[PDB]
Amino acid sequence: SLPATFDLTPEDAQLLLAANTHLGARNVQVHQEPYVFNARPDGVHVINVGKTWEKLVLAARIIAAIPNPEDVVAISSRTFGQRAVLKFAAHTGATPIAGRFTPGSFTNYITRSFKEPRLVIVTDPRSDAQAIKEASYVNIPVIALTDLDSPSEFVDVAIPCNNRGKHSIGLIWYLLAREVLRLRGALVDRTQPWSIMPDLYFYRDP
Amino acid sequence: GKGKPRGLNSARKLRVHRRNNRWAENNYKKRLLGTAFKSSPFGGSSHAKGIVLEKLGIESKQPNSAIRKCVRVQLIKNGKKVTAFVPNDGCLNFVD
Amino acid sequence: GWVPVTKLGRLVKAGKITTIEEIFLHSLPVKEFQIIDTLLPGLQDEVMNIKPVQKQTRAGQRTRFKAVVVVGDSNGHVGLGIKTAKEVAGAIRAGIIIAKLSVIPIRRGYWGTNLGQPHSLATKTTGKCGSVTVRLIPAPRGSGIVASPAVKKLLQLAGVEDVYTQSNGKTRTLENTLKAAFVAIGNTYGFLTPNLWAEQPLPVSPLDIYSDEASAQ
Amino acid sequence: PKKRASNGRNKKGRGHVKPVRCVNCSKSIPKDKAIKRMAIRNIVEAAAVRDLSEASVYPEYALPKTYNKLHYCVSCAIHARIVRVRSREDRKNRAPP
Amino acid sequence: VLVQDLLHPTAASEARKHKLKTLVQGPRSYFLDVKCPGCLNITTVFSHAQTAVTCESCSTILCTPTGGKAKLSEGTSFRRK
Amino acid sequence: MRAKWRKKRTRRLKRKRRKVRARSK
Amino acid sequence: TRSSVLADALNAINNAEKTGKRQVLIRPSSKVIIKFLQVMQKHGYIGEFEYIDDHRSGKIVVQLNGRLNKCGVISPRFNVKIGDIEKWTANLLPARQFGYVILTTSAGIMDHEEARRKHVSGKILGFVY
Amino acid sequence: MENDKGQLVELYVPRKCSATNRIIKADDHASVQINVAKVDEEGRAIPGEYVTYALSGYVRSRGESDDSLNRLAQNDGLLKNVWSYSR
Amino acid sequence: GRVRTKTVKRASKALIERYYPKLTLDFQTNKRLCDEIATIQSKRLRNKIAGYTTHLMKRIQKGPVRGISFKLQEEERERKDQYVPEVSALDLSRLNVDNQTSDLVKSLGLKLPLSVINVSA
RNA sequence: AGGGGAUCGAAGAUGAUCAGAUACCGUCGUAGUCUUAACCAUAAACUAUGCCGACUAGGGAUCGGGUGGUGUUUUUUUAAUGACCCACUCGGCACCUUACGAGAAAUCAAAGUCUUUGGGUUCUGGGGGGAGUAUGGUCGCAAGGCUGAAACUUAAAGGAAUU
Ligand SMILES: [Mg+2]
Ligand SMILES: [Mg+2]
Ligand SMILES: [Mg+2]
Ligand SMILES: [Mg+2]
Ligand SMILES: [Mg+2]
Ligand SMILES: [Mg+2]
Repeated sequence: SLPATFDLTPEDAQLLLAANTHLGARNVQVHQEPYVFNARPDGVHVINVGKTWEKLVLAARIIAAIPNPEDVVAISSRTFGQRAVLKFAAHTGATPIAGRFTPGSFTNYITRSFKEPRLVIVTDPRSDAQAIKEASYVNIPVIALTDLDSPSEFVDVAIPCNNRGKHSIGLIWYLLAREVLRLRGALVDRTQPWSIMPDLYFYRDP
Repeated sequence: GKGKPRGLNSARKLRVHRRNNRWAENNYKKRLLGTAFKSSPFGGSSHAKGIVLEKLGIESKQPNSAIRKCVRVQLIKNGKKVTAFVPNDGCLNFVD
Repeated sequence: GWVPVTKLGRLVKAGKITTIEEIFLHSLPVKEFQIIDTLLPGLQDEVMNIKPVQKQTRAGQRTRFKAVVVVGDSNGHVGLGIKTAKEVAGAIRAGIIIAKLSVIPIRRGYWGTNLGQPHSLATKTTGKCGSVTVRLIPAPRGSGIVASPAVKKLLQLAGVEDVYTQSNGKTRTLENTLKAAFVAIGNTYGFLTPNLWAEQPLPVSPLDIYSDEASAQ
Repeated sequence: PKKRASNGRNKKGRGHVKPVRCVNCSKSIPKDKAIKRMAIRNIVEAAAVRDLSEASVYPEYALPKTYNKLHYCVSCAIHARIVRVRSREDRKNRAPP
Repeated sequence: VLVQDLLHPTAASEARKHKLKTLVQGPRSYFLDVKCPGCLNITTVFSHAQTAVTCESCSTILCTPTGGKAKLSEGTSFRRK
Repeated sequence: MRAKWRKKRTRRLKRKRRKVRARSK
Repeated sequence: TRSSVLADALNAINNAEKTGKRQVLIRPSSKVIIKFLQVMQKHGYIGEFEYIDDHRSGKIVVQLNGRLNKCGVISPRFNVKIGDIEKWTANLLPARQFGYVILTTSAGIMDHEEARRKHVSGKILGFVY
Repeated sequence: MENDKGQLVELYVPRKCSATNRIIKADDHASVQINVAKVDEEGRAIPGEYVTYALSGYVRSRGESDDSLNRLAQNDGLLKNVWSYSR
Repeated sequence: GRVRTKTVKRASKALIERYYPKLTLDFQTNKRLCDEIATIQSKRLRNKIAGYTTHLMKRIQKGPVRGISFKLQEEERERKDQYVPEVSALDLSRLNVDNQTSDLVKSLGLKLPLSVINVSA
């Protein structure tokens, strides 16, 4: 369906390999097994970045299908994805939930942090398990940045990527932001990359 | 297989099992042993007549304090002596 | 007056939904009882149980009151609300709200041939709550609702007019009996019959078609 | 009702293990049910080590250790604050400290 | 997984599985043609021979019984089938 | 009274009954 | 021991339907299992089913379309007369309109409605809906 | 269903799980509907036309929602080779 | 026993939230500000509210205080997180791979300057 | 019924405590505790969970057997057998997570595949007491075991959880 421009370019694979997004966990769960490619000695399993890129483009095709960009919710409790989710919030509509989730944000329609969105994207099904459980009450589809050990409970679209490296978390959010800009008029030509490199999606120190 | 046999040729086992287990029922035990005909003041009848032997003042069970005004009756067809209630306000002066 | 706060409320208030069947079709969660009032104006309700529940405290028992309320028109909708409150009237009023928020559809069918309008249940169905299991069996025309008075009232408010009912467990536990019966009529659309095997083109929810008038700035 | 899945002990596959006697009261205890603590003390103290160090031949010789395995019944262990009765969820934890 | 091809599993999956638990059960054992050091006679040997198989030349041991596959006598040469 | 002391009292009572039945025979 | 291979097969299919799987393996694949599955296949309750021929007794992989609610056996195979067929369909089937009691009859293994058209009766095998 | 003279008499017709064909009930609050935007030439989302899949609450509760969505998208060409029929 | 209650604390936070430019680091003029930017029904409560406000400002000057987001420290946060570390940390520094991950690039067919390296067992 | 009888120790003795203490505590101490040849046949003999068979979810560890590493130990030129490591597999004692599913709940991978009720088969229960009593039979040297009522009496007894 998608043309040849919708493929893993060498420069896209350059960023994924340089950000260690292909380094999976050492304990693969049975649901994340289709993303295992010749598990490496020293224990680390290697993620199929081609299968990752296909999932990331499909995730974008769901994100760039909600008519109103504001009621797309992107969630990252962990500090590594905190700046990535906020920059994703700035570039797109994407009302962010960075830090604590405040239980009762998808239910409990009277809270200040109440949101009633069409789609939630969480950086971690383990660290954002409250939001996923919350989404299961009000029919919210979920896209989760999943490693090979993170659970796939109520996760419709899992993106197989490393969850430990701050480079990996910032890049996947940056790549997801680029594609949803690409499938719209903000980034009219797909072959041309942005004017700003990915390192503003990375958690900085101190 | 939930206990009981399910064989198509196990009717005897199921019939004897029900026959033996029906003896745990009070009405079946009472009827088949014939306790009403044998160990009962009446002889299995609804009513029985008898001669009054004495008037009794039965102190009611707690938590009720009263006197129930019963009588001692010796049945005619048995000779068994039983206690009977006089069921209305007064009416013990009628019995004699 | 009512000011909506949810997307479903703000979109029902604008008149973009005129029937409750769309919400049932797209499984949309209902959070405001005003949505049920707007879409089902003729929703008669009868309180069915008032019992006092006591919580022991150092200075005597603190007594509240639990109200069981069933809402529903006689055309395929029922709701069941359980609510405890200090006051009897407050428990009834808040129980009416929860019963309206629990409004579900029932499937009505024919015991035999499909002559006329549906009069019974499409299939047998069972619901369980606690030890109480309520089984509902399709009945021919003129049989009436063969049920206990509590189960009968829920089914009269369902629109079904011909049913056979079988029950088990401690049926005197009224809240569990009605909840078990409410689950059985909820499961009636859960069953898949051959006349529902034909595939459908999966319609898009109204929350995206009419998404311009949701969550206004 | 049942309090513990491991009924009160560590015995699944045996039927009988062996009785051991409590140190404090000499109650017969199944060996797996007994609360067992290893007793490792210095031969002297924490404060008299220096006192023996300058009052002994063979300077800094060994400072030996005293070794003992203590077997307690349930009541003696509880009374001596060895196991310290826990909550219903916290008693499922099997970690030593 | 709720969707998989029970008629065409991967050959690696069936290799890991037990010999009785494959789609069609079959032996994982084989037969061997052994070259005894003394001469050039061929004695067919089962992989799990479970007995001290002998030729007519080296009449001591051509394989050693074990709990599983037989242990060929440390000086021989063998080929499968 | 636990069942076993009720059991012990009944067992001792039973062999008082079959001891007095021994004299009567 | 394995008393009813048909009960083993239908239990495997029920557990596969409940878990949402679209396939299930069946061992050891008797003729009754093949005949029972063909009635299911005829009425759309299952999809394809293939028979692995090992030389022992065969294996079956059935393709499940998700349209089947329950398929049990009635053990023992009670003798069913023409008048008793309606009593069995009332007890086991959810509705009068759909579902089928499967019978083994000298005319062949068939559902209860086909048994009425041929006016035959025999022993009951199971049910499907 | 329908009565004798046609005229379908049924409150509504329920959706089905695109993975397991189960009926999505009105109380199935874990069930979701996934809309994927169809893409024209030179990569635009075409706002309005979607490829839609429905996943029931049970499949997502059991964790196979990702794998089921991988299969349905691959069957419709939305994914190329991520999903494998054999394991 | 001098722990300020929620009435003092919530009013002090709400005051700094919308009046940070007007305020200072002196309670003597902070108390005067309170009467003419807020309605306090007593002088003792005003001194408590203004006193904790000055204590809040003394903490704000040396590092931020969580829960208070006035104007000035907000736009400082956008000018700081807008920083991107030059052009590095993903640009090539000369891309090292193992044999297994090099096979990904082979299986995808892509041609990149890969360098297979030996890892410890 | 013989042997043996150190220790502890129903009985018993004695010193304390206590209002009393024929209990706990202390000190002795017969039978017993050990064994041989016979009896007994009972335990909270328990997982309070019959046996056989099939299926339904994830994980790590462990015991025994096996299979494969161009693995380590014997790093001594391409380095036996055991020991260990890694990946599988069969069988076993168990465990952890979750609750598909079940349950009244506690909880449970069986206590699941149960009103959508049927894989095969054995045994047992029918409110609480009276009562495992009386009587009869049978076994036993005895203690007792197995079997096993009725009259009568009663509105609860009981299970799990909440405050
Ligand atoms: Mg207790
Ligand atoms: Mg024992
Ligand atoms: Mg016993
Ligand atoms: Mg027992
Ligand atoms: Mg074992
Ligand atoms: Mg009784």
